[PDB]
Amino acid sequence: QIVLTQSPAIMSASPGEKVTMTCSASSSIYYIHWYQQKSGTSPKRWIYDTSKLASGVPARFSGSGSGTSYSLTISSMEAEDAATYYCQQWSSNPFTFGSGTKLEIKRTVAAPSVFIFPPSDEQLKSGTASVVCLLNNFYPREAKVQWKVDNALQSGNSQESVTEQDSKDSTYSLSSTLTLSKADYEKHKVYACEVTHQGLSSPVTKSFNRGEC
Amino acid sequence: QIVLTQSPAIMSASPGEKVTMTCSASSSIYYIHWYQQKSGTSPKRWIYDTSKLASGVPARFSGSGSGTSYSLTISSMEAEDAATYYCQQWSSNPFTFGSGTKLEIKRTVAAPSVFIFPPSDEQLKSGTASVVCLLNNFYPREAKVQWKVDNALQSGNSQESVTEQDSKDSTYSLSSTLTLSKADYEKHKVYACEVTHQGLSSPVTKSFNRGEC
Amino acid sequence: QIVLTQSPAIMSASPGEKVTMTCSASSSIYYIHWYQQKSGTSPKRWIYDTSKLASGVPARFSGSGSGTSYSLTISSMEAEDAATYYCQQWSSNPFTFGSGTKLEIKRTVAAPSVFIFPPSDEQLKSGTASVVCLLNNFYPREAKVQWKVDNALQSGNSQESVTEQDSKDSTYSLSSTLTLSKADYEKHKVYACEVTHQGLSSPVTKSFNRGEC
Amino acid sequence: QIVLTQSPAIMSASPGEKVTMTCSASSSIYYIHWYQQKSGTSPKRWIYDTSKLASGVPARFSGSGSGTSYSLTISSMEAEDAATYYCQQWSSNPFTFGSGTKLEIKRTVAAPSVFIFPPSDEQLKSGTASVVCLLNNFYPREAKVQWKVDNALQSGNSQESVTEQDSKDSTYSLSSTLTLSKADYEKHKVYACEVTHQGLSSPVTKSFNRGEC
Amino acid sequence: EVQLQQSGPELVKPGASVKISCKTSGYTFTEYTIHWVKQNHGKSLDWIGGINPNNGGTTYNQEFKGKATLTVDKSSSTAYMEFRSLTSEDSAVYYCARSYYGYVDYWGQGTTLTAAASTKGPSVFPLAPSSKSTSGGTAALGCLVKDYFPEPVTVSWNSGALTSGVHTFPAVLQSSGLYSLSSVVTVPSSSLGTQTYICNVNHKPSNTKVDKKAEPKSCD
Amino acid sequence: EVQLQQSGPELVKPGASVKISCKTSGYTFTEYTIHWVKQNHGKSLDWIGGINPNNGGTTYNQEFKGKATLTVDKSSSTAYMEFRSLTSEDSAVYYCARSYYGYVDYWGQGTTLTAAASTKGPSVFPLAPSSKSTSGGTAALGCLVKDYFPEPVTVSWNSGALTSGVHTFPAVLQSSGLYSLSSVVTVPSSSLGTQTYICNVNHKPSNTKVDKKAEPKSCD
Amino acid sequence: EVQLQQSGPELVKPGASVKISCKTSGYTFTEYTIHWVKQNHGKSLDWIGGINPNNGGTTYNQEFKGKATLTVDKSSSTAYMEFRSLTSEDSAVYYCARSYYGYVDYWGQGTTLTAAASTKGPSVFPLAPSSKSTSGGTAALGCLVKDYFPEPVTVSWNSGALTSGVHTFPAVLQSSGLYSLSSVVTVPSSSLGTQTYICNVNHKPSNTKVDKKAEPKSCD
Amino acid sequence: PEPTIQCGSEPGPSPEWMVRHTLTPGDLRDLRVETIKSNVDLEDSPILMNISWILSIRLLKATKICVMGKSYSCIRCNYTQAFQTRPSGGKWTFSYVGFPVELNTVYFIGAHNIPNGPSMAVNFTSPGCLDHVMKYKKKCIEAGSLWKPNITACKRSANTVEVNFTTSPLGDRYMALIQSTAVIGTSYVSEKELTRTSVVVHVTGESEGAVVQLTPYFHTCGNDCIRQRGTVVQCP
Amino acid sequence: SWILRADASIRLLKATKICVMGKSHFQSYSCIRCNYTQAFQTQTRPSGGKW
Ligand SMILES: *[C@@H]1O[C@H](CO)[C@@H](O[C@@H]2O[C@H](CO)[C@@H](O[C@@H]3O[C@H](CO[C@H]4O[C@H](CO[C@H]5O[C@H](CO)[C@@H](O)[C@H](O)[C@@H]5O)[C@@H](O)[C@H](O)[C@@H]4O)[C@@H](O)[C@H](O[C@H]4O[C@H](CO)[C@@H](O)[C@H](O)[C@@H]4O)[C@@H]3O)[C@H](O)[C@H]2NC(C)=O)[C@H](O)[C@H]1NC(C)=O
Ligand SMILES: *[C@@H]1O[C@H](CO)[C@@H](O[C@@H]2O[C@H](CO)[C@@H](O[C@@H]3O[C@H](CO[C@H]4O[C@H](CO)[C@@H](O)[C@H](O)[C@@H]4O)[C@@H](O)[C@H](O[C@H]4O[C@H](CO)[C@@H](O)[C@H](O)[C@@H]4O)[C@@H]3O)[C@H](O)[C@H]2NC(C)=O)[C@H](O)[C@H]1NC(C)=O
Ligand SMILES: *[C@@H]1O[C@H](CO)[C@@H](O)[C@H](O)[C@H]1NC(C)=O
Ligand SMILES: *[C@@H]1O[C@H](CO)[C@@H](O)[C@H](O)[C@H]1NC(C)=O
Ligand SMILES: *[C@@H]1O[C@H](CO)[C@@H](O)[C@H](O)[C@H]1NC(C)=O
Ligand SMILES: *[C@@H]1O[C@H](CO)[C@@H](O)[C@H](O)[C@H]1NC(C)=O
Ligand SMILES: *[C@@H]1O[C@H](CO)[C@@H](O)[C@H](O)[C@H]1NC(C)=O
Ligand SMILES: *[C@@H]1O[C@H](CO)[C@@H](O)[C@H](O)[C@H]1NC(C)=O
Repeated sequence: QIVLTQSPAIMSASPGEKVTMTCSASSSIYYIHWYQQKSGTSPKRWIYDTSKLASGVPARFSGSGSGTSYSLTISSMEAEDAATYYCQQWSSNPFTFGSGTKLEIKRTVAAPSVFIFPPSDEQLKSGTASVVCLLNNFYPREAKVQWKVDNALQSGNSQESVTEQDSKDSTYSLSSTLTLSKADYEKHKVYACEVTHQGLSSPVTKSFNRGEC
Repeated sequence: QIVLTQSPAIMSASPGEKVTMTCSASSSIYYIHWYQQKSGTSPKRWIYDTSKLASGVPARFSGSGSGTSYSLTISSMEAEDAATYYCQQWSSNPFTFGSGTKLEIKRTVAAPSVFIFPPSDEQLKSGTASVVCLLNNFYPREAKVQWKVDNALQSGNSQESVTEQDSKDSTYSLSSTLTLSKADYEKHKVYACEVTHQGLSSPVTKSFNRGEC
Repeated sequence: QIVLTQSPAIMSASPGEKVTMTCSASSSIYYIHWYQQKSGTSPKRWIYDTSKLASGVPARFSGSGSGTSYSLTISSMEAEDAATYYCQQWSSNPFTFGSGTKLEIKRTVAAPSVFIFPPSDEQLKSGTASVVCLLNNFYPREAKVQWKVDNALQSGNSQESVTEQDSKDSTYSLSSTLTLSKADYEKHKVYACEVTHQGLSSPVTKSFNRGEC
Repeated sequence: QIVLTQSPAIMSASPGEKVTMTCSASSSIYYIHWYQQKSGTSPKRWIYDTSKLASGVPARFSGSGSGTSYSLTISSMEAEDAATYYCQQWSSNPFTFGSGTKLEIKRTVAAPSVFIFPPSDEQLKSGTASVVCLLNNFYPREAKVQWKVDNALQSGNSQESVTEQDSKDSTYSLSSTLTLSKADYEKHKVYACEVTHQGLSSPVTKSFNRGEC
Repeated sequence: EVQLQQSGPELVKPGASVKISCKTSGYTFTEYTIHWVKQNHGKSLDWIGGINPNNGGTTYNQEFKGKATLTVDKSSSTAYMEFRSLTSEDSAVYYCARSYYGYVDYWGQGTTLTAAASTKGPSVFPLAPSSKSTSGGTAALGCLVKDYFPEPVTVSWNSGALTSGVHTFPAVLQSSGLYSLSSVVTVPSSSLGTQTYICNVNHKPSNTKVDKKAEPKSCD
Repeated sequence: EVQLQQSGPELVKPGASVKISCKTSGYTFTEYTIHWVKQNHGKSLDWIGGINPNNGGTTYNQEFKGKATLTVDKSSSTAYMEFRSLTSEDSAVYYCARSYYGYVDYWGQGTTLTAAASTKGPSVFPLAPSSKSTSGGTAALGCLVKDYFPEPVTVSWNSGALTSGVHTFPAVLQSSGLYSLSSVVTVPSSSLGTQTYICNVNHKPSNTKVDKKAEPKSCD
Repeated sequence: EVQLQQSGPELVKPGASVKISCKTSGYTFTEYTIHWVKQNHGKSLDWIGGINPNNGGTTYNQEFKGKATLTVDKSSSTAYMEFRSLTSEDSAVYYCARSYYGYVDYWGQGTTLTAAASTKGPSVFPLAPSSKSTSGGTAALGCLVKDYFPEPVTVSWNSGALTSGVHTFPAVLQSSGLYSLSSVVTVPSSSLGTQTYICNVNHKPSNTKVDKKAEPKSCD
Repeated sequence: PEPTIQCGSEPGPSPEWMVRHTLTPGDLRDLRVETIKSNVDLEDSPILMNISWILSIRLLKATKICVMGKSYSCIRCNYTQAFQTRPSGGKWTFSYVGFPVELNTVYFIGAHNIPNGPSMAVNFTSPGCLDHVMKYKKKCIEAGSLWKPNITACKRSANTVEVNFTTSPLGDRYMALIQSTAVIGTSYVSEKELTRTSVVVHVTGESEGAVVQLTPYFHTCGNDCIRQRGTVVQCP
Repeated sequence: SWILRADASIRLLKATKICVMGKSHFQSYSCIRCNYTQAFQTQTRPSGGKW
């Protein structure tokens, strides 16, 4: 019945800084094991029997603990370490995993480049208008996007999607999609995307006027 | 006969938070037992003999107490914990259950999308007019729906129905049906559904004029 | 008017085991408070307002309950925990205590070392003879001591005294004192103390012959 | 309450050898602190806030860990490092110390020089005879000292006392004192001290004949 | 392995008898008490009674003594509960369950009993998509299943072929005593002219099956 | 820090009156109720009563009413308890304690009250180690402290230097009305004849002090 | 530089009170919490409690709450710990120490408390040099310092004028409760007949000073 | 560490006070029973009950226990001492070992204190010879309850099966049978030695994956011996 | 060989029983009981490592 609580659930570290993450068992276990998983592949055994490194695993990683409290430590963060780490026990049935620590790379602030896309003519033939606002290569992940149509704030008609950290520059990108009927789209002229981010001193606004190529 | 008073009757908790519910016996019992029931299926033995976990129950659950005072605790709420929990005794005849604690998932506020439907011509040809107002994918459950017919506020001629929490996003949806005689429907023109909800800064209205497309 | 019933009156717990003791009120109370008392000193506030720990109290302790039923719990017994615990209420006059749970620490079985002491000549000169049998550093507390004088079993002329559990090794010691007149004492030769204890497979007898050093 | 388990309880290291000792907390703490204590003086702050060196501490010392698991490391053992090391926490009340690691300095084997001292005549006047056997400047501490009186093996009538490690050569010295009543001492002739030690190919005996001159 | 297999749902006229069964397997029938439990739409669990299969000895919740009767058949390892004079109040899910000591460790799957003196099939009306039911490129449409008795009805869309946001609201008791239900689906507004939406309504008590095509309104 | 300092032990003629005191410090005396608590030889705790030092208002346990009177003296920050006619049933330890809400957060150290018609110091006899003892092995020796009243006696060994291996047993009330106890220590048998063992017995109620050397019995 | 200076060793009769002091200097008294720590012969460190001198806030190890009381005196920059009823279990070294965060950075030198009724000075016996205590031309001789209480004794030789190998055997607790130690010195064997060796034994608890001439055995 | 019990027989107040026709509440657990093998060896052992009870009336002098097999026998256990309730950290518990247990029998056990269905009662139905405790019953052992022949059956040709098995000391005759949709082969075997023997059975049809049934004819079981099953497989 | 868990229950431990079952054509089954000569004072070995 043993459950494993992992903390923190998500964290970021700059290359070179020390990283610790914990695994807490609802009751005592004989060993804890840790797996590394990067997006799109199988987990890999990383630290096993609480403190042993699987072959090839960098020695900047170490494990320790006993009873109900265990931890995984990276003496110095490297970019290749960004990953999700799961702990795991099989001292009692059922075999259980922890909920995972997702470790991301901290980098300097970078403001997004903002782009806005009107609905294509192909889509408008179908009756629906998707307006797309793109925030490209920014850091940190936190960002606010507000839609304005003829300077009227929108709400409830947009969805956001965010990529994972870019493998090369560690930035995020974000899309916000405002969806309207063709009827409502052809009623208004100015479509604006207003972007708030720590890397911008004032919100940046990008806009187009409907039908002005 | 032992009555088992359960508190709170209904509660919501965000995933990962600590949950306590209590079971108070009208007189002392030797043991309390707990069952979990999700809508539309059989109860499952959950905690038995006051503090023992049934086979399969994660150790984030614990039970304790003695005499007349018992509790069930979840150390960290998970989405799958959403359910009704009944405590139970058979230290005395009759065997009795408690009134149940319904445990729901707390999530961020989400404003409803409002849709309105005129009566079909098929229903009119039969003598009655049902006007339907739909609130889709909102949270929390509390919502006020007011019907207006030619701007006259209605009361006593509508009924509401609400879904269970959605399995994916934990939202509710609600239908409100206003029923009029065919005579009354054909006597008035503007039918409006006015929706008040925490996720809307001001009440939203959806309306139609009888005989519009 | 309210009285408090505590159970169990006396208990011993293995090191590491979970301990619960209960307090039952004759009618409902707003709070229960718990005091610890070790032999020879004043009670100390231990848990108050039902579930709050006084400063310095180990977090292995917890209290809970409501209405008429309360309990004090030790998650894992430590030797330092052995003491008498009293619950207490002042929801009604008079202020009352429960009769206490005396909690002792279990250890491995240990047989007593038995010693027998003849009466001194100084005491005999006064007309009375005390024969003392000593059972030293044994566990558990239960032990049978039978006096035999020239193989005649004695009864009604002996008293026992038992120490409290030793703080360091958790054993008991016991004295049995057989008291006789000088007249009866000088009529017999063989004075024997026979000891039955769980840690001895066969009873042990210690003897002396009167007036032999 | 929070227990700090230190391992190993006792160890020795040769000069130049790497030394690690661990401190394991029964529950999680924010920092661990370490104190050094040499015989007969106050403990001294050594490592604090888990990894910082107290004033005066050579950097061959380092501390590491987090959660429940901590360690102190000496990169190259020096003779001046022999001491008892205590870890300590004050993340929860009560403030607690660990049970301590006693670190001694290892050296090459050295056989004892064995010396015997008969009782003084001054002491025999008072009624007792202390026979003293000396083991001088040996390593390791382990040694067997058996007394024989007129070739009769003794047991239960002697006590040993062992010095601290010598400041210059790191050896031990040991005294064994055989104590007898004046009666029993003047009753026998040959008093022998038999020494068994790893540095001796065969056990050494030093003797005197009572009543020589 | 332990299994408690209950009989199927029953529609029964008030005043008639019905006997529901609990077929047990995977253990020694006579060693464990069998309990029966009622659950109304009020969701509360009500103990009805228990039976020792060894001798048929019973104890009842007194609100059910003389309304329900519990029996066993040792040869089939089967427990039974009989309502000899069903009333409208007895419509509910009924569970059997096995206990050792004071707790229930295995439950039957439940038996729905519906007490109805008559049946009435529903009328099925479209909830037609329009601009007033459109938002964010999503159109809502549905079927209103009105004036049926007793419960339940089932509603599917496009015979199970439809992948969409589905909301089937619980039935509501009308003041006439008849029920009404709405089933709604959310779909791309751009699909309303090429894709057809049919709700499949089944009302077993009246042996009524209705398929209703739902299309947007258009002016004459 | 809060401290409740209680007066010392009292020997009281049966039927006579006695007054014990409780000196408070470290807090505003008039702000907290003072309670008094009895603990008999059965070790159960009995509340006697409490007093509001601000106004002198009192509430008594009616199982004690008329036997005890509580007073305060605000100027000295002291609470008092007076028994008008102490009897043998009243011999016990008495605590003062300060309350916050329904619990007591500070206790005095206790005052023993003993109703005694007379005092009698003990006789102290040697418990002589046995000659028939094992080679090496462990020998026991002790002191029998007999026929004193009232409690307590104190026993040390070698003026307090000998504590290891010492068991001083709880006093036993004899059928004569007097108490008796033994204090024993276990030592290596080879220490018999090399070491001196003296038990120092003190009985403050009777101003009796006895030192007794315990030696192996003399063969001849 | 910061200093914590503690009062001297004390013998205290069991049942009496004692208050030991910790005089601080070199820093602002009100800026640091003062802790007290016990170390008996078992050598483990036991925290007793701490006090903030600025506002009097305290926290205890509950094994000492009710047994020790902590106080401060701002004018002298001094902290105190008081035992109200010292018992033999309380004989130990007691340290004060200063903290700011969770660690203590400065320690007092320690105060030895002995809970006993009396002290006893040593008897000093010779360990006479002879051929049986000689090897490689060096003779060992010494003083046996036996049956004293409590610790410690100090031994010098020839009033500090002697250069020699020194072996100081730590005190051993005897089964009487009294201590015994040997102080041994190694000197040239050819020096015996010409040089005199006096061990100067000092026992501060009993205010005893003894000089003992240790003379060669005449039997080589 | 508690008061002791000395138990002996005594007549019983007729089997009506125990088997009432109502339910006793299931959380009245002061009386416990478990079936136990008394003999520690692996030969034939008697199978007895371990009846335990927990002792809120203060003191008492005897507890009566009656066991009904569907037989009726009662024991009266006198306490040699009493203490004026629970001195150890557990409750106050006693156990009595006795009442030999028969196969496939339902057992009613009720108990009541002296001086004082009943609150102390437990029921259980005993298993048969395939049960891990009851298989050590003498009658089960003599039917082959402990026989571990470890059947291996191997298809040699189109009409032969090789059957290997370990014999039992209880008997010398065995019948090996091969069956798919019908019996395709039979062999009656005599084997005096305790070994893992081998036997060829002549088969008439396809014998791959068929059931092999080994019937022992031990003199004590007649035609009711416990039969052993395996399956014909291919060969290495 | 066996390792003892390092928890407080070790303070009550007095023996470990070992049973060995051989699955040969005729199975063997024998048990040994190993009694500890003293009580365990520390939950782990003082020189390092579990008992
Ligand atoms: C069946 O399998 C098991 C598991 O594989 C085998 O178990 C092995 O047994 C051997 C034999 O005993 C062990 O080696 C020995 O361990 C001793 C214990 O060392 C520990 O404690 C030391 C400190 O305590 C020591 O000294 C004190 C007093 O000085 C004593 O109280 C105590 O008894 C100890 O002796 C630490 O220093 C040390 O690090 C350990 O933590 C060793 O003391 C012992 O050394 C002695 O003998 C040596 C020659 O063998 C000699 O060089 C030394 O000088 C010294 O005299 C020796 O190393 C293994 O540790 C143990 N392994 C495991 C995993 O348990 C078992 O042997 C095997 N059976 C057979 C028949 O094959
Ligand atoms: C009171 O004290 C708090 C700290 O206790 C101060 O808060 C810090 O403020 C400084 C700047 O004043 C911050 O330094 C900035 O860090 C950014 C990175 O942010 C991440 O990393 C830090 C850890 O280093 C985290 O604390 C933080 O939450 C994020 O996780 C840098 O990117 C910053 O540079 C950015 O800003 C400047 C303009 O301001 C741009 O020109 C840069 O290009 C870039 O965009 C800067 O280095 C620090 O992060 C803050 N720490 C915390 C914990 O909040 C308060 O400033 C102080 N109050 C006052 C009045 O001084
Ligand atoms: C300030 O806080 C520190 C750290 O807790 C404490 O030591 C000090 O006494 C405090 N100072 C005052 C003046 O209270
Ligand atoms: C139990 O006590 C009764 C009555 O005292 C007696 O008749 C009976 O023989 C006793 N039973 C045993 C087994 O001693
Ligand atoms: C034992 O069987 C009787 C008779 O059927 C019954 O009254 C009782 O409930 C059974 N015992 C238990 C514990 O159920
Ligand atoms: C009988 O049962 C009790 C309860 O489980 C148990 O403690 C006891 O050891 C058992 N006795 C035997 C001989 O099996
Ligand atoms: C069965 O017999 C085969 C062949 O002798 C052997 O390899 C196997 O281990 C045996 N299995 C058992 C469970 O005895
Ligand atoms: C049966 O035993 C024979 C003879 O030892 C051996 O050759 C054969 O492989 C065995 N076959 C099986 C199926 O066990």
